[PDB]
Amino acid sequence: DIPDYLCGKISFELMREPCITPSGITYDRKDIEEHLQRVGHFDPVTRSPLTQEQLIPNLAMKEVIDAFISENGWV
Amino acid sequence: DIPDYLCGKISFELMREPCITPSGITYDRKDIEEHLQRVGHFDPVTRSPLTQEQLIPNLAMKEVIDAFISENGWV
Amino acid sequence: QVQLQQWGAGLLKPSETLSLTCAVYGGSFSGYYWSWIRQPPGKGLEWIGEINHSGSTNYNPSLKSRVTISVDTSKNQFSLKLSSVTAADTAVYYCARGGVGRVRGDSMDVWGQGTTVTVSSASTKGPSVFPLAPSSKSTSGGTAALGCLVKDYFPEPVTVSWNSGALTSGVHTFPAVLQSSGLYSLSSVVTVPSSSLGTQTYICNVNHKPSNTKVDKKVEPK
Amino acid sequence: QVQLQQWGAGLLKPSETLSLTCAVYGGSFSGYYWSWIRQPPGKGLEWIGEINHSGSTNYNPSLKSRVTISVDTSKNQFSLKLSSVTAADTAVYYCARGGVGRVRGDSMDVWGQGTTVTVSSASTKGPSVFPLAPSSKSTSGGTAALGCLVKDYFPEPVTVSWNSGALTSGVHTFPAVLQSSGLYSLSSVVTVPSSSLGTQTYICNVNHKPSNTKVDKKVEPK
Amino acid sequence: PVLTQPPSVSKALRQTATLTCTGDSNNVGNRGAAWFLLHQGHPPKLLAYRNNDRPSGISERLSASRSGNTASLTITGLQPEDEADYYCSAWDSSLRVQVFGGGTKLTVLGQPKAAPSVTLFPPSSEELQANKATLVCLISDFYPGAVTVAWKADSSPVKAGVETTTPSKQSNNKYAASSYLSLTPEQWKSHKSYSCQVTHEGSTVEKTVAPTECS
Amino acid sequence: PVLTQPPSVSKALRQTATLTCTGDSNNVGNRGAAWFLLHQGHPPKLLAYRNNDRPSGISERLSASRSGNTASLTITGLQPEDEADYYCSAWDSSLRVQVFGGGTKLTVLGQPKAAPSVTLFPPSSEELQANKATLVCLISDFYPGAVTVAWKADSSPVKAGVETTTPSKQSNNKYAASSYLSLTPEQWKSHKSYSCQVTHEGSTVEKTVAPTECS
Repeated sequence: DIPDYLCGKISFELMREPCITPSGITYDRKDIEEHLQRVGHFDPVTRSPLTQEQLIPNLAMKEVIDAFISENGWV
Repeated sequence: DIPDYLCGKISFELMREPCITPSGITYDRKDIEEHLQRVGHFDPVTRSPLTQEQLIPNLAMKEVIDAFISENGWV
Repeated sequence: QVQLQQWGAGLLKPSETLSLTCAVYGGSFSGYYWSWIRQPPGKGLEWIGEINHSGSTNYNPSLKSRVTISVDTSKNQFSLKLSSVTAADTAVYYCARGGVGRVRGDSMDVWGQGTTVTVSSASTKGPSVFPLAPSSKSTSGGTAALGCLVKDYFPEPVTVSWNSGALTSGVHTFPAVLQSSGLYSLSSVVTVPSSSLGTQTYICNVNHKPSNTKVDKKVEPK
Repeated sequence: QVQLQQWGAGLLKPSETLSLTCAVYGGSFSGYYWSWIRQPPGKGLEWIGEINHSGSTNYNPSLKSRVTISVDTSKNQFSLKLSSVTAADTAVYYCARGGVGRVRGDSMDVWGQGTTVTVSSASTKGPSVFPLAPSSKSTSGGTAALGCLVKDYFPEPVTVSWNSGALTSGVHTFPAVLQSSGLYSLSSVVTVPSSSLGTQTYICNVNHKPSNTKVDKKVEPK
Repeated sequence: PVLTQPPSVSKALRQTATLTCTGDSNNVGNRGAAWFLLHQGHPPKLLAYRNNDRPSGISERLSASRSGNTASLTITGLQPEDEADYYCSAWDSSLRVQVFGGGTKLTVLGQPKAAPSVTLFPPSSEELQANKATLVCLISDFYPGAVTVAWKADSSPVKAGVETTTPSKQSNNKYAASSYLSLTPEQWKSHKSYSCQVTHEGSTVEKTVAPTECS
Repeated sequence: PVLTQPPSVSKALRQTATLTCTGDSNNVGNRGAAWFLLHQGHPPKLLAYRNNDRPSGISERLSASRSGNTASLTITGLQPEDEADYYCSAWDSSLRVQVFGGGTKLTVLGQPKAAPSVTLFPPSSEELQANKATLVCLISDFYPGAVTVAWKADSSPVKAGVETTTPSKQSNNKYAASSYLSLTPEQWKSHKSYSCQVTHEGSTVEKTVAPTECS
């Protein structure tokens, strides 16, 4: 299967464009970004306050995902 | 060799305990943590102001590193 | 604003496949769910909702059995591909955007028009036509309330008039209702002076144009 | 506070291997560089610095050739393992903590005592001993400044006195200096009444105890 | 979902309609609902979302609240053009789907309301010769366009063989709808009476037939 | 490194010593230096780091600055126990190593300073019979414990065959050190004169010998 460390904790599937919270938990931007708005300003897992000014790109995980998209059959 | 995405940008070698900046760039805590003190409160690559209250653990990369430490000959 | 545009028709025979799209204006797939829903006539909405890549892992266990309600998408853009179809799959199908996650958000931001999808092998069928008369002038409300029962016919349209077109000014048509058999039921009432109950017997003329079936009946009290 | 403790001695013969540790008090390797440095006598500090895992990728290109100055670490804790050693590797070696990165920080937070490391196959060698006399009472400063030259000897310690121990109260010893040959140079001066220059010829007694070499010379003006 | 919505609300021209919506602690209120509008022959649309926000083209006559523990929707200056089935959304983490409460039909009273005139037509002589029988209740001249219809035989409620239609518009601006009860010739003839009970607003209109009588 | 440090500083008992340190824009100042203390027979130690911070046990007599474009170190209430070689650190990203400026020797004057008494001893009769010659300059009774010594032959500076020692302490509390020039019997005998020039503070003490003369 696709590894746990390549997946988010909102849609529980492969991330392509990750951003990481103040708590160190990573989500795929395009969904989690609207979730902080369309679900509300809190962290999915710990439920503490969380906004769009605090959530930042995870460049290290972006390179890790590319390491599989570039060769692996998961596509 | 060891991959680029498993390595920092201060000692330019394998990370074991990563933390990620406001700019989305990841460093290994135990060195970068004292570097913000023993070199000064700025980002190694972009040189913008950066402190110990802003630098946070990168849990997703921690799982990625474990994915290699647990099996790979790099040890 | 954002808009959607759906295809019309939707008429198939049993075991065929339906293939259509819904157009997206003001955006594209990425960053949102995009999904369908359906409403069978006389009932409410039923799930064809939350999209995960081209299909879904978050569905209604009660719907995804028969031809697995296979609407889904084409390269994650709006589409429908329903194969080996039957009469029980009849409904009006809609396209829309909303939220994301394993979650609808709560909004469904934009909607389409609805596709009128229906399936039948049957030829056009004329009604069984029967007269309806009042029991007395007191119980009919002083004036004479005369009618006719038009039942077990398909499709829905049917013409009901009186006295070969001579009596139209007081004639009213009730809406047709679709039953679980696939056939329709309809009635009419016409109001006339109560002095005609014992003077002139009335003829109701029922003509099912989709089949050319014309059956007339005489209405008087008994 | 944090402290370090180093081993003494450090005397080897050519082609041997030196193995020792420096103890760490108040912490351990992780979170800091930990490194050595050395100072050859009469010179400054030379690099055995910044540690990358057990060895280093950030060194002085001018030092890491001959037996690759192989001090390094054991499981990243303080150690020294210098193999196939020669006389040119002689220096005092120190242990210390500092910063990290590809960078010393700038601090070197804690230090050790220094290991006196030295290498030689030679037996103990006595000096060449020669008298030194003044040219006149005017040029000697009124009193008689008498001396002796003690040169080309090893190791450093040597006893220089006068008149078989009878003349000691006015006798001064200068420090020995080590040259590139591995041998030492030393001198002495004694001050006596100027009336003795033409009365009593003086004997300087030089005894190199490490070799038992005793050579005396007579000092008078010529 | 968790809880259903009230079937309909009925208020008058230029008044404010109130539409309620309920659920559990992780949906509708704390995880706020969106409201929708669908009428027969018209596309469905989004009315409000994320507290009381509105899509472009939706007027200030629409408002909403999340107060206490429920969601609600407010329609001021109420017009015939507002009539539709109105739906209130949810998602729950235990019910991870595009679900919704149930839908509240909105009725606008642009004229005085009244109970129907009802005529009950017994099975005719052509049906009995065909070995068939249908008891037909025709409900006309009512406003607004919604009634509830029940059948009885001798003295007992009848649930088997019951089907109904929607209302149509009359040339005099009132509604009319029908209801049918399916009988055999033996079921019609073995009874002393049948009736149609049509409930409207605060009253019921009942009409009767006698299988044993003639005129 | 980039720039070297001044070899020494000399100031008196209870005064304030000033120790300077220079470099480029990415080291010593903008990337601040740490200072160190090492004397012969004693372990080396850290004095100051990160602007003007100090290790536990290091007194308020120590301070530092990063002012303008240099690093500096301040030693107030100056004592003989402070004497050592003092080093100023760097790292640079173009010179990625544990480097340092060069080291400034610290001198404490606990008594009056003076130029040495110097006696120059010509090669003796035992050396010439051995086919050897050494011209020996013995420098004594000076303070503080550091002199610079140069050799001359007839009128020219001599650089070949030159070696020196450190000073030792005399029983009367002054310093003494030696300097040697290596000659062949032919090099001694072919010259008219030789001398030893000993520079101390603001003056030089010079002594002479004549290979052509006798007493």
